This record gives sequence, C-alpha cells and structure tokens, in this order.
Amino acid sequence: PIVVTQAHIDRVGIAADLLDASPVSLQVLGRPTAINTVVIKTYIAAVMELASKQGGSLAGVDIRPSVLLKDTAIFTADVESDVDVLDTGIYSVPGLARKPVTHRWPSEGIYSGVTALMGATGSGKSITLNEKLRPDVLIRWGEVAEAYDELDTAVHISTLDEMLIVCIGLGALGFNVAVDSVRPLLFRLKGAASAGGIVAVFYSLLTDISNLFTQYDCSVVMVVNPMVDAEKIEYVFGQVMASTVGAILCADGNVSRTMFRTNKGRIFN
Amino acid sequence: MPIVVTQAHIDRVGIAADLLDASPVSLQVLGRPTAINTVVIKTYIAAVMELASKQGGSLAGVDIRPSVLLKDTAIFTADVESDVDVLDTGIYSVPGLARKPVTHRWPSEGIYSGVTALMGATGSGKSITLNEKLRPDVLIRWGEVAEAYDELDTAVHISTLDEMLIVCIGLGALGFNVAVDSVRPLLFRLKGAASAGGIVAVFYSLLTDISNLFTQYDCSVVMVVNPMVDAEKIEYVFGQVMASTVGAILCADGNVSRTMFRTNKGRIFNGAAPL
Amino acid sequence: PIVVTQAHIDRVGIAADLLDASPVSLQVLGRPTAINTVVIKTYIAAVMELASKQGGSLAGVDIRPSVLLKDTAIFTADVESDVDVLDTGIYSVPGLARKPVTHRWPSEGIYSGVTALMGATGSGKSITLNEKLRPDVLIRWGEVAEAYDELDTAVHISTLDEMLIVCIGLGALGFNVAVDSVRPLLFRLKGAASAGGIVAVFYSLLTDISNLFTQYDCSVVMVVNPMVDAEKIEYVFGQVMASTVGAILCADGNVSRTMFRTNKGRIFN
Amino acid sequence: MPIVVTQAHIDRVGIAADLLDASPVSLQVLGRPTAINTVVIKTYIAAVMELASKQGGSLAGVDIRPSVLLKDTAIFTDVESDVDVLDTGIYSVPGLARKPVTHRWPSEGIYSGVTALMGATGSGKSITLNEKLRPDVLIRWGEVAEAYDELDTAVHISTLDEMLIVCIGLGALGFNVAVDSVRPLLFRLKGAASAGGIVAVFYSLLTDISNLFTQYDCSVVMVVNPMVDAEKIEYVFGQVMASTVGAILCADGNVSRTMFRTNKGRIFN
Amino acid sequence: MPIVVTQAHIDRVGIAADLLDASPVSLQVLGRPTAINTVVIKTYIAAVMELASKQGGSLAGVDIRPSVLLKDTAIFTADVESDVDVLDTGIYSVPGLARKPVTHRWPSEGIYSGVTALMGATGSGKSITLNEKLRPDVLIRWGEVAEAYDELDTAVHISTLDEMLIVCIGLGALGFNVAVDSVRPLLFRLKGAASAGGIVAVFYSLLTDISNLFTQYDCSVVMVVNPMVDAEKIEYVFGQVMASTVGAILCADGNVSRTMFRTNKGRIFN
Amino acid sequence: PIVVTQAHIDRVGIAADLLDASPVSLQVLGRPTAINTVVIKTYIAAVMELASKQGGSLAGVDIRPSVLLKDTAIFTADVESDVDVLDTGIYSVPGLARKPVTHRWPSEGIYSGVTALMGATGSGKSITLNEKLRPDVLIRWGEVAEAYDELDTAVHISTLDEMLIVCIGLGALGFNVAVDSVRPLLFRLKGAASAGGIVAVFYSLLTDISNLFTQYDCSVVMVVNPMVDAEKIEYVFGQVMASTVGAILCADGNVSRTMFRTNKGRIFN
Ligand SMILES: Nc1ncnc2c1ncn2[C@@H]1O[C@H](COP(=O)(O)OP(=O)(O)O)[C@@H](O)[C@H]1O
Ligand SMILES: Nc1ncnc2c1ncn2[C@@H]1O[C@H](COP(=O)(O)OP(=O)(O)O)[C@@H](O)[C@H]1O
Ligand SMILES: Nc1ncnc2c1ncn2[C@@H]1O[C@H](COP(=O)(O)OP(=O)(O)O)[C@@H](O)[C@H]1O
Ligand SMILES: Nc1ncnc2c1ncn2[C@@H]1O[C@H](COP(=O)(O)OP(=O)(O)O)[C@@H](O)[C@H]1O
Ligand SMILES: Nc1ncnc2c1ncn2[C@@H]1O[C@H](COP(=O)(O)OP(=O)(O)O)[C@@H](O)[C@H]1O
Ligand SMILES: Nc1ncnc2c1ncn2[C@@H]1O[C@H](COP(=O)(O)OP(=O)(O)O)[C@@H](O)[C@H]1O
Ligand SMILES: [Ca+2]
Ligand SMILES: [Ca+2]
Ligand SMILES: [Ca+2]
Ligand SMILES: [Ca+2]
Ligand SMILES: [Ca+2]
Ligand SMILES: [Ca+2]
Repeated sequence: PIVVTQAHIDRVGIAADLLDASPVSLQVLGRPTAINTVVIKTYIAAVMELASKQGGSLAGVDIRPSVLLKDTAIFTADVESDVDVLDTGIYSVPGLARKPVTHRWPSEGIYSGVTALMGATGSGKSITLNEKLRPDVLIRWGEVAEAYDELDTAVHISTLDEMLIVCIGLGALGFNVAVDSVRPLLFRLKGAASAGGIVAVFYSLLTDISNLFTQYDCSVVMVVNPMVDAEKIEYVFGQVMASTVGAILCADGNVSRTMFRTNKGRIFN
Repeated sequence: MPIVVTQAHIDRVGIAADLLDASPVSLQVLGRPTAINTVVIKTYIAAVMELASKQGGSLAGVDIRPSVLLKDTAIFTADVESDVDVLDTGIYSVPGLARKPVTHRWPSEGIYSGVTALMGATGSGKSITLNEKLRPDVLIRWGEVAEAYDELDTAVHISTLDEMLIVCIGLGALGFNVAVDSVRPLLFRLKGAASAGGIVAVFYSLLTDISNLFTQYDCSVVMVVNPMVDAEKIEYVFGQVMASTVGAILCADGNVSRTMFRTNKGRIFNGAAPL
Repeated sequence: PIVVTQAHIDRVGIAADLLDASPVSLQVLGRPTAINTVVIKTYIAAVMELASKQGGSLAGVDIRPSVLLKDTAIFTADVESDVDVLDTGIYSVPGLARKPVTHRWPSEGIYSGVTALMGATGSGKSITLNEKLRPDVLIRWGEVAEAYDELDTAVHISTLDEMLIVCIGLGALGFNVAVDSVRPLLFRLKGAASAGGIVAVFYSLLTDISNLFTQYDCSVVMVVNPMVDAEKIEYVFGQVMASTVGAILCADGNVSRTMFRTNKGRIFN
Repeated sequence: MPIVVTQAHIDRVGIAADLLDASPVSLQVLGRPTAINTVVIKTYIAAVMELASKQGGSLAGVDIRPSVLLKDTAIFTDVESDVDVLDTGIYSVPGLARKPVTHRWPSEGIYSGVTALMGATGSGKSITLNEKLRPDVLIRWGEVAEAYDELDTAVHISTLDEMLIVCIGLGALGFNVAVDSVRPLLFRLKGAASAGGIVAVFYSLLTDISNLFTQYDCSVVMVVNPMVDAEKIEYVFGQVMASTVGAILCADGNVSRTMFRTNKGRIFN
Repeated sequence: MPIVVTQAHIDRVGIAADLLDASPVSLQVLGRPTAINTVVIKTYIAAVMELASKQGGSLAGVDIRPSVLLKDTAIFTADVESDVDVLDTGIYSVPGLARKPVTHRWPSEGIYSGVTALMGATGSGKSITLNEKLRPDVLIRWGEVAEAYDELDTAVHISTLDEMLIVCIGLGALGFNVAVDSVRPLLFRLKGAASAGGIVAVFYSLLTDISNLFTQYDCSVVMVVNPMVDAEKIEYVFGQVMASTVGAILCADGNVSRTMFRTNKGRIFN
Repeated sequence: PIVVTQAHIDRVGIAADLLDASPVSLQVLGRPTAINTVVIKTYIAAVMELASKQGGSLAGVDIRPSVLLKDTAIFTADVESDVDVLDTGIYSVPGLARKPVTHRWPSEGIYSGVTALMGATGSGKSITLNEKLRPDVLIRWGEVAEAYDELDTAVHISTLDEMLIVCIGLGALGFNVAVDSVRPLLFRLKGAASAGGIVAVFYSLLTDISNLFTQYDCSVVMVVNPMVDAEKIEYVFGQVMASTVGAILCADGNVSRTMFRTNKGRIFN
C-alpha cells in the first residue's frame, strides 16, 4: 500500500516553502515554459485530505492526478523545434546553493535528484525496479499491461504534467517515487540526433529534471530506455552519468553498472 | 467465412458501453493529443447488433463496414506540424488498467487483452499465418493488394485509421477475435526522423498506446506490422516491439520464427503451442 | 491505331456504374484528396463521341485529355509532407469484397489492378513493353523523344490527373493501358528515404493505385524506374511484388523475373 | 565570333510564333507547376530581328542579351520543396506526337531537344564546347572570367528565365545555342540526394528541358556539371543518357563517350 | 570560497561603462542578429558594487546572481527559424579590436582578453581541473547536476544565456576571473545540420563571437565546452576550437592533455 | 598604413561609372536580393575626403564603414532555405563581355575577380596572407584576437554588407583588398551538404563573388576555410579552382598548390 507517516505530514509545510521560494521553468527545443507550483501544492493537499479519510493507507489508483484535480496542467502561440535559439532564449533549471537533502533510497546517503535506470529492451529494468529497488510509489506510464499494474503502489498517468505532479508532489514529502517509463517523452523527442544516435537535448532534460528534484528534495528513479544501438548503449550510459545524481545499468536481468552522488562522494560500482 | 453473433456477444453490449463511457481516451503521435469520440464506437455496436438481428445471427463482413453503417466514420475530434515543441503540445499516453485485464483464448491461451503484432519481412508468410494458423473471427483488410483473403465473408474493407479503431474496439469489446491485415497505410505515413533500427521511435509508443486502448476495452486484436527495415535490423525491431505489445509473433520463410505472449500463466517466450 | 469495338461501347454503362458506386480518394504524405469520378465519365463520353466521328479507329493524339476536356483536374489550404498524421488522418483505397474481373493481358487470367515493369536504366523496359506486352494504349509521360512517340497508340500527358483519367477511363472499357514512364511522380516524391534508398509511401501508392484499378476492372502496366543503387534493385522488386497485382523485372534486354496474381493463383516465374 | 541572321532565320519567325502559340507549357521542380509566358519569347525574337535589320545581320552577343532588349525578362507567371505532391500536382512537359525536326549539330541527323556536356571539373567541357562543338550562340551563366567571355557569340545572362528565352527564342529560328553552364540551377537544387549523390528531380528537369526544345525544334547543348563523386560520374552519365536527346562525356581534355538520338537511330560512340 | 571586491575593481567601474557605451554589439546564431542591451550589464555592475559596499567588499556568489539583483534579466532586445535565407537575415560577427587587447594573468600569464575553452570527454576531469588547477574568482554554474562546487561561495547559479553574459561581461570587465561550468544548455540546444566532426559549424562562429565580445570588454573567461561528439572525433574538434578561441585546454583521464594560449609573448602550444 | 596615390583618385570617376552601368543582385538559397550601388559610391567619397584631410596616409580603423556611413546596408518578407527554386527564381551575377582589367597582385597579370586562400585549421592561411601576399587593405571578419588586428591596414567589419562595401569600394580604386575571414558567411550556410561534405551553393557563391569583382575591376583574396574532412580538402580545392579567378592551398605553414587566371593564360603551380 501507500502509507502516509507523521514524517510525511510534517513535510507538507516545508514542501510549500520549497515550491513558493523558487520559480521554475522547463525548456526542450522550443521556448522556456513556467511550471505552475500551485497545482503541485493543490495535489499535496488532496493526497493528505484523502490519506486522512483513510487510515494512512492509500491506494495508488485513488491518488492519480486526473481523479484528485479538476485540471492536470503544470505548464502555463506554438513554437517549432527548429527556431533560432536566440529568439526563444535558453533556460536550465538553476542549481542549489545549499547542500542537497540526502536520502537512503535508491542508495545510502544519495543527494536529492534523479536516478536513471538504463538497459536494453528486456535487460531487466522493470524487474530490478520492483524487486531490487522496492519504490513506495510506482508511476506507470507508456508501458504495456504487466503484473506491476495490479500493484496498489501503481499510479497510472497519461501526461508529462501528471508525471511531474506525482514526482515533485509526493517526492518532496519524502516518498520514494519511481517512473516506469519515461518512453512517451523520449520517443517523441524531435530534433537532429547527435553522437550516440540520440538528440543532445535529452541529456540537458535529464539534468533539468534532476535539478528540479534536487531543489524540491525529491529522490526519483526513472526508467530511461531511448532508441539506441546495442553497442552504443555504453557511450550513452557514460554521458547520462554526467547528467544525473544516480545511474543504474541493466544487462541479462542483473545490474551491470552503478553511479551515485552521495554525502560520502561520487561512488562508481 | 461468416461472422456469427452469439448470446455471449449480445450480453457484452452493455458492458462495452460502460467501458467506453467510464474512461475518456485520446491518442498522440508527433502532434497534439487528439480525443477519441467513444459515442461513434457505441453507435457502430448498435448498428452491428441491429443488422445481426435482421439476419440470422450470421453477418457478412461487407455489410458491417463503418462507411456503410455510419453516416460519419470520424473517431478523432487547427493543424499542428510533426516538428513542433513537445512542451507546447505536451505528451499523452493512454493510461494502464489498475484492475487485472480480461483474459482470452486467442491468439494464445490465457492471453491478456491488448494488441498482438504479427511481424516479418515481405513474403515471410504473415498473411498466410494469420488466415491459416490464427483463423480470426473478423479480418480487417487495409492497404493490401487484391488477394484471396478479400473474397472471404470475414473480410471488412476499411480506408481510414478511424474505421480501423471503430471495428477493432467495437467488435473486439464484444468478444470477437479481430485482426488487421495490414497496418502499412499508417506505418508508411509515419513522418519524423528515423531512430535506431531505421524506424521512427513514436512507432513503438503508438503500439503501446494501441495495446493499452484494447486492454482497457477488453479487446484481443492481432495487427500485421510490416516494417521498411533492413534484413539485419528486423531482430532488433522485433525485440523492441515485444516490449511494446501484449503479444508478438515473428515470421520467417512461411513459418513462425519467434513468439511472445503476456498470459495469466506469465510472460511466455517461444512456447510449444500451435496457433 | 486504337480501335473501339462493340465490347468497349457495351462497357460504357458498367464503367459509369463502377465509378458512381464507390467514392474514392488518394493520399501521399499530406491529406487524403477525393477523386472526381465525373471527369472520368466525361472523358469516356468524349472518346465515344470521337470514335463515332471516325470508323471506331482513334489516334492516341486525339484522345489526350487536354484536347477533349475543358479541365483535366481529377483531385478536388496547402499541407506539408511533415505534418501530424493524426491531423490529416490516413487513407488507403478500399479492397474489393467480390472476385476481381480477370484479364488476358499482361498475363493469362490476371486480376484487375496494376503491374510494375521494373529494371535499371537501359535494361529494356520500353522495348519489353512495346514488343512483348504490345499495349492497346501507350501513355507517354516524362520520357525523352523516342520511336514510341510516333506510334498512333501513344497518348502524351503532362499531369498525374491526366494519367489516372486515361488509365481508369479507357482501362475500365477493357483497353490494355500502359504508362511509360511514372518517373515524374517517383522523382518528385518528397520525404525521407526508407530501406532500399526509396520513400516508404512509394509502396503504399502502388497498392492504392493497384486497388483503384481492381475496383474499376482495369489492367494497367506501369513502368516504375526508381533512383536506387544497382544492387538494391532486387530488394525493391521483392517489396513491389507485395504491393502490386503484377511485377516484371528487366535485365540486359530480357525479362529477369515475373509475378502475377491470377484466377489460377499467384505465379512466380 | 559574330552572330549572323540569314534569310533562313527570318523565314522561321512565323513558324516559331506558331509553335509557341500552339502548345501552352509549364515547368515544375519540387514545388508547384509554373506556366511559361510564350509571348515574352515571341517579343524577344521580334527585338532580335529588328536589331538584325538595323545592323547588317551581323549581331553582337552583348547586344542580344534579354536584359537589354526586353523591359522585363520574366518567363514564369511561395511553396516549400517539402510540400505534399498531391497538393501541388505533378507536371512534365508533354512529348511530340509527330516526328521531331532533325539537325546537323551537335551530331548529324540528331532530333530536336537537349544535349548534356558532362565531365569532372577540368575534364575539358568548356574547351570541347567552343573548339570542337563551335556553337552559333554561347550563353554564359554562372561561370568565372574566361577567354570565352570576350567572344562576340557570348551572351551573358543572370536568370533561368533569360536562359530559356535565348535557348527557345534563337534555337527555334535554327541557331545552334549552347549554355556554359547550368550550374546556378543545379547547385541551388534543394532536396534529399538520391542514388548517385544527386537529387532525382535533376533527371526529370533534363527530360522536361529536352522535350521543351523538341516541341520548339531547338538543338541546345548544355554543359551539366553537378556536385558528384569522381567515381560516381559514370553512373550519373548513364542515367542522363536515358533523360536527354544527346549526351557527351569529357575526360582529360578529350571526349570519352557519346550518345545521340538521330533519324538513323540511337548512336552510342 | 568568497568573492572579494578590490580598489582595482572599483576603479574599473567607469572604464567598464565607457567600453559598453562606446561599441554597440549584437549576436547571431542561425536566425537574425540580436542586439545586446548594454544598460542591463551596467545596472548589474552598480548593484554588485552597492552590495560590496554594504558588506566589507567580501561577497557571496548566491547574493550576486542577476535574478536576485535585477528585476529583469533580459540582455537580448517576430520569431525566425534556423533554416531561413542567410541573405534575408544578414550575417553578423562581433567586430575585432583595433587596439592591443588587455592582457591577464589567468588562465595563463599574459593571455589576451577573450574566451578559453576547457574541452574533454565526459568524466575527463574538466570540472576538477577548473576548480582545483584553474582556481576562478567567480564560478558560474549552469546546466550541471548537483555537485560539491554548488556549495562554494564563489558559485553563482544561473538559468538563462542572458544571465551568463551579464555575469561574464559585468564582472569580467571589472577584472574578475570568471568561469562557466557549463555552456551545455546552449550547445545541446544548437539546432542545425551537423558539419565535419559531428557538430554544427555555427558552434565555431559562436565561440569566436563570444571570444571577441570578451576581448572588447577586457574579460578573461574560461568556459567548459562539452559538445556531443564521438570519442575519436574530439581531437579534430579541439584543433578547430583552437582557431576560434584565445585559449584552449584539453582534458584526458583527470589531467590536462593539451593547451593553447594567445599571449603578449605570442601563441603558445603546450 | 593605407596610402592613397593619384592613380586611386583618377579611378574614382570610373568606379561610379562601373557601379551605375550594371545593376547587380546576389542569391543564396532564398530569393535574389539587389545590391545598392549608391552606398559603395558614398563610401568611396568618404574615404577620399578623409584621405584629402590627412596626408593620403589613412588608418584602417578610420575607414571602417560603421564609422564613415550612417547606414551600412547594401542589400535592399522572410524566405526559407528550402523553398521552390521556381518560386524564387535563380540569379547569377553576369560575366564581362570585355577583357577584364589585369593586376600585379596576388599574381602577375591576373584578371579581376576573387582568389580563394584555402587550407585546414593551422595550415598557415593567415601567415601566408600577411607575410607572402602582403595586402593593401586587410578586412578582419569572424576571427579571434591576433597580431593582425593591431595593423594599420586592418579594417574590422561585422556584416557581409560591410565586407562587400570595402571589397568593391577600395578594390575598384586599385587597392589590393583581402578578407580574413569569410567563416561567418560559410559556417552559417544552411542547406543539405553535397559531395565533399559542403553545400553546393558555396561554389555558386564564390563564382558570383568573383564575377562581382571582375565587373568592378577588383582583385580580392578571401581566406575560405569551410568545415570539411582532412582528406576531402583536395576535392573541394579542385572544385573551387573551377569557381574562382585565383586559388591558393596552404599546408604545414606554406603554399601547397596554386591556380591563377592571367593574361598569359591559366597557370597551375
Ligand atoms: N527475448 C527474450 N527472450 C527470453 N527472455 C526474455 C526476453 N526478453 C526479456 N526476457 C525476460 O524478461 C526479463 C526482463 O524483464 P523486464 O524487467 O520487463 O525488462 P525491461 O523492463 O528492461 O524491458 C529478462 O530478465 C528475461 O528473463
Ligand atoms: N519472392 C518469392 N519467391 C517465391 N515465393 C514467394 C516469394 N515471396 C513470397 N513467396 C511465397 O508467399 C508466401 C508468403 O505469403 P504471404 O503470407 O502473403 O506473405 P506476407 O504477408 O508476409 O507478405 C511464402 O511462404 C512463399 O511461399
Ligand atoms: N549505355 C548503353 N550502351 C549500349 N546499349 C545500351 C545502353 N543503354 C541501353 N542500351 C540498349 O537499349 C536497350 C534498352 O532500351 P530501353 O527499352 O529504352 O531501356 P529502358 O526503357 O529500360 O530505359 C538495351 O537492351 C540495349 O540494346
Ligand atoms: N588541376 C589541373 N591541373 C592541370 N591542368 C588542368 C587542371 N584543371 C584543368 N586543367 C586544364 O584545363 C583543361 C580543361 O579546361 P576546361 O574546358 O575549362 O574544363 P571544364 O569546363 O570541364 O571545367 C584541361 O584539359 C587541362 O589542360
Ligand atoms: N566512468 C567513470 N569511472 C570511474 N571514474 C570516473 C568515471 N567518470 C568520471 N570518473 C572520475 O571523475 C573524474 C572527473 O570528474 P569531473 O571533473 O566532474 O569530469 P567532467 O567535468 O569532465 O565531466 C575522473 O578523473 C575520475 O576520477
Ligand atoms: N595545432 C597546432 N600545433 C602547433 N602549431 C600550430 C598549430 N596550429 C597552428 N600552428 C602554428 O600556427 C601557424 C599557422 O598559423 P595561422 O596562419 O594563423 O593558421 P590558419 O591557417 O588557421 O589561419 C603554423 O605554421 C604553426 O606555427
Ligand atoms: Ca520494462
Ligand atoms: Ca500479405
Ligand atoms: Ca525508356
Ligand atoms: Ca568550364
Ligand atoms: Ca562537469
Ligand atoms: Ca587565422
């Protein structure tokens, strides 16, 4: 189940302070788009109210944003992916001047941010995620019908707005949030593929997503499976390590390589 | 050759209407998420049942084509380019099922509701395997040249993607074993930059979105997917398709080279089961 | 000459019925465009009236649509080849539920549809067509001045609309229509080249053209010459076999391979 | 060096006007078909004859340039190169149903149309043209300052409209017109390169240009030098032979291969 | 860790304002040339000096971020595509200096004003070399994940390209040793057809335009440049970057592989 | 210094004449754009007045167009580089019917036009330019801070308009003008790369620039260093020789190959 501890209730105020304190945006190949912080706060309030009506034990089905919120929009006419960078400007989510909040998951003493669970198709990413990682909240998005969908920890979303709402909203409260998968975004990345058979803005997006979680004290594990050649996966994994707080590589059902940025330092395997 | 409507199908009509009304769905490709008008599918089911009633249960595939039964065949309800910022359009994937999906005996025993993808190079024996080994109840024929399968009473000739989804969701929800030969009109018009495997990445997302659309409406559909891909990259593309569908079949030299089915007994790779 | 028999005159009514019975469209990389059936009927009536001015014998020059019709348009603001496929929709010309009408040309018992005469430049396609196939009507499009242009069977067109008018119009009446060449269309096909150095929509167009002829009981032979590498022609020919009712490959002035879908079944060489 | 107007040229003026008025023509590349204003070519012929009358018939190439004789040099009366082929339509200039008028230049008994003077850079194309071919009128387009520019046969143009005006205008009258070179058109041909490292519409354009000259009884030699690999030139030359009435290949200052479509048939070397 | 304002910096304030007003500048990429609003940089300098006055000259990088000091962070003053005719937009390159550039002691002795590119593969030791071996006065952090360098009092966290240029031109002109870790948010968003070396040609033009912008405002800036390039193609790109920057440093296996600096004693290669 | 001789003063009238006599344009992948000749004349007049105020000895800094002219625009809504060639038309600057004016620089008896100083990065182009070629006026564009910027011959420009103003303006008067570099124009050439890893319109632009100088009796040396592979430079230099009046190849700090079109003929090394 998804259980709401006193620790989560005590974080509600802090989560609001974090969201209000820093105005954030996101950019991909178009123009920077602001994130409406209010929506995330509204989601937290709705989750806590429902957790209250229950015995602290919540069902992932009941906490999906489409059910709790009237509108699921986070981003507040239309720009092409091939527009001059000087006409749109460039935005990256700012870093944290203070020391980031540490976590015990996915690794001991890991800083707040994003962890990328990498590997070829059928390498055992989903298996590693649910058996070895054991997340508190499992966001299921753009994945086919599996055994993980019947889990009470599973929260089924449709949009990128919904993913960020659940990730920032619940992650800030202290929950160990995971996403299986981020394929709907990755498989719709438009642009000229750079070195490694993948668009360069992919690495910028991982950093922007990681810093978004670092700023809101979230520890999120994302399954990242982009369309890349069997031999080019090693290069891409190395590049992703330079763009995320955590990185896990899967091969033949087992964990091939690891990287975690902890309070004890950067740890490689 | 005929399409027979059992009491089991008649009893599913209400259930199907509820499934459609219960969840609002959309679809996206490289542009803006587009809503699916559920009403049209319900209207199609009502028209099929009414005609099944006039005839003696038994129906001809020719008579159940949407262009004949419905005044308008539109399912999707100004114009966006395939190269527009992903943040200005947002991203949509059809949501998964929180409950256990309805199991089926076709195309494999104890299979979950969703989509099965019948892969293979040209002349690998996809259409042969589909009609001889699989034996579907309803055969949707789309963007295929004149073959023996067109003279079959199970054959329903469509022209649009809207029509394909109407027949697939409409009849599939009622319990019919629906098949699509081919899905090529869609595949050959996929605009975008080709990813690893000489095919657009959104192709795999579309298969998952189509699979979940059928999982939500308790459909068991087999779609024959013919990719414009090099002889050596077909193995990679299949491996990728397996991770995007409830069922996958590879064809090579008139036979079935590889299979994958997500059953109630678990995920089965290359089983000892004749189709 | 192009001789009009009583058999052709008796088909006029049936041709009009076939055209009115089914509304058709066509699509390439843009949006589906409807085919104005009326124009084809008007062309048939004009050919029959001229046939009547002569002794049933017609000169190919006199039956060109630009001469017989006030407007040659068949397709009834502007869409790019890289627009969302969900905004335009997808269209394929529907198949025939009934048995297709059989023909004696280009092969015995062949079903109505299209035959693709393939081969490298100077492989003998035009020679094979005019000497071995010997068509009743020879549509000449996008080909330089040759001996075939002085033939009374030759009808010189300029547009794709004109090609379909003569192909559907005369083909429905029972004439053995041939197109040399379909290069104006092929060489202007915009889009990213798929496996085999050719746009994938090329194979969809051949199927849509074939089914358009199957629906109107036409037996047409089109010279399909692709800008493809000398060794990649075998792959493309195999791909075309899956998209047409007939397929003929030319090499060194001789017929290399054949494929025909007949009443006796699919025949390979 | 001078351009002399014979009685034979004066007697062709009426016929030339009759050929231009008889058939309405257009041209297409990757966009939409654009009509050719025939009147402008007639106006040019009348201006050349009027000047030939004032002088002794001995005209200077400098004095017969369209920019000097005509107030407006436009022959064609905004669409992207990546637009749906069904929204623009397809156009190819129609073939001649009658036998084409034969010429003694560039080869004996050659049919009216276009001849492509091919070869690598510095293979001796310009040398072969002026020394071995000896053209009556030498159109100079997109070429650096050479000895051929000081010639009284040289007519310096700037636009494609001007090229067609001088080619059709003077060529119809019986003059042996040559173009060195067609490089500004070829190097501005936008689109995805097909087999041989060159856009497929290049071969369609050569056929459309050839048929335009076949219809107006012109015998034109165009030096065609597209950006192609040193070893891929043999493939491209073979493909061009299937798209033109004449084809000449240059290597090490000499003529490597030749192809001409004559009244005695197609002659290869 | 702190950012100290010397009398030398205070004496440069007037000169900096003169340099900015004297020459109107612009920037171009694949679109149309866009003017740089000089006033914003002057306003930033005034805000930094006023805060340095309230403190004891000792400033925290966090307090000097433009988003905190300025109401509006825009430097560039409807929308053009990256594939538009070059003749319809025109071409702009920031002009060179007719006079001798103002030399510095950092990143190398007697190096002319401009930009230095800190190159290398991912995890080659660029960030390590920057903070340990280079020791910058001001460390601009942009498009980089949470690291130890973010807790430094020299660290100034930006979000936009406008902010980067404000801090680089503003503080660099006063004489500060400014560094950017990194410029990945601009590089990874560079739209266009990749030229020889698996990278867009306008990348080299941008480095020269950025270099000259610093040369004109007597700025000594070190930018870590890490574009998506193949493991073996990095040598070619580094050689090409040397022809586009005043300084160039290559990193390999945590150490400095190669160097290039344009100094008063001449161009020095390793 | 930049010294103004009586020979330069005597050319002022001839320069205005040459400029008024022929209206010119320029085209790249868009539409042809006219060059305002008046601006070049205005620049010449401002340079001569300043030369007359000073001792004839000028400073490159004082003759920059941005300082002498109120507006630096030469070209007089927005077209994409992928637009139909038939909708924009094609323009090439016309050739000279008369003999081009000869020069003693960069080679003896060389015709007026452009010389391309080619080579890989650090091949010695800028060293060869300033030590071996010794230009009168040195235009500095798109280059980092070097020793050449402190020179009194150096004139710092920002736009393509400014480059043409100084090149045509001072070049017509008899000055030996050089551009280091033309990289801001080369590196911003949008379009599909042809054979040799470079856009085909690059060669057309060199010919158009050369002919622009041939028409205005200029002798200009431009260092041309486009992004091309280390082994593909030989092919490109070969194509450039067919597009310019002069061509110099640099390697290992010295001159590898040369080509000059002189009054004594074309000289190769
Ligand atoms: N092609 C295959 N053949 C056999 N077993 C496979 C195949 N693909 C996947 N599997 C099995 O599935 C497991 C991986 O499951 P899963 O976690 O869902 O992979 P992923 O999330 O990386 O796509 C493997 O460890 C293996 O047991
Ligand atoms: N090139 C060929 N030569 C011979 N037989 C062929 C050829 N292509 C296909 N076939 C035959 O057709 C069968 C496949 O038919 P079909 O099911 O329609 O293929 P698909 O649907 O995959 O295109 C093969 O098993 C074989 O008997
Ligand atoms: N380059 C060539 N050299 C010699 N003969 C050739 C050449 N190209 C074609 N031919 C001749 O022309 C014949 C083919 O003519 P044709 O039917 O017009 O070819 P296609 O229509 O395929 O282009 C060949 O069989 C051969 O006799
Ligand atoms: N790189 C070169 N080295 C030596 N001679 C050359 C070179 N390029 C051209 N030539 C000379 O120029 C002649 C070709 O001149 P030209 O007719 O103008 O060629 P093209 O028009 O094909 O470019 C050759 O026969 C040769 O004598
Ligand atoms: N894949 C790796 N395996 C082991 N150590 C690594 C790896 N990647 C980076 N490192 C360590 O990190 C150091 C580089 O850190 P850093 O300066 O942040 O690199 P960069 O800024 O170039 O990405 C290396 O010297 C090494 O000690
Ligand atoms: N990578 C390098 N390593 C060493 N010296 C170099 C390098 N690149 C250039 N040089 C030096 O600079 C000289 C070339 O200078 P320059 O003319 O400015 O080059 P460019 O051709 O880029 O204009 C060479 O002769 C050599 O002394
Ligand atoms: Ca998975
Ligand atoms: Ca089939
Ligand atoms: Ca032929
Ligand atoms: Ca030449
Ligand atoms: Ca770093
Ligand atoms: Ca240099």
